[PDB]
Amino acid sequence: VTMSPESVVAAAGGGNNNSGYNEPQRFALVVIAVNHNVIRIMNGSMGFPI
Amino acid sequence: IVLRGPTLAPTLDRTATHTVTRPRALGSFHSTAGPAKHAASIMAECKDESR
Repeated sequence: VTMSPESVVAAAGGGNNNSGYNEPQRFALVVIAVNHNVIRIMNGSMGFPI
Repeated sequence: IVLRGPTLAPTLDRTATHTVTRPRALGSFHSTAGPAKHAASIMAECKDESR
């Protein structure tokens, strides 16, 4: 991923009042994935074969 | 492409099914018995001084 000039200029402080980036800013990256699986129901019990 | 030992999850069996809870065994150790007995007292039918 590539950042932006707005992000790099807002990372530091210097913003005036009611600007949001008055204090130095920090960012974090989060990744979510969705996957398929098979659930087996038999003999009154459940579990993943794989 | 990556090759590795496939992950196999064991299944079947049964957990927490039809609780019975009957492990008790009767029996204990204490005194045996008591050897006590009594008679029917003593009767007395005598008078008139029959020698």
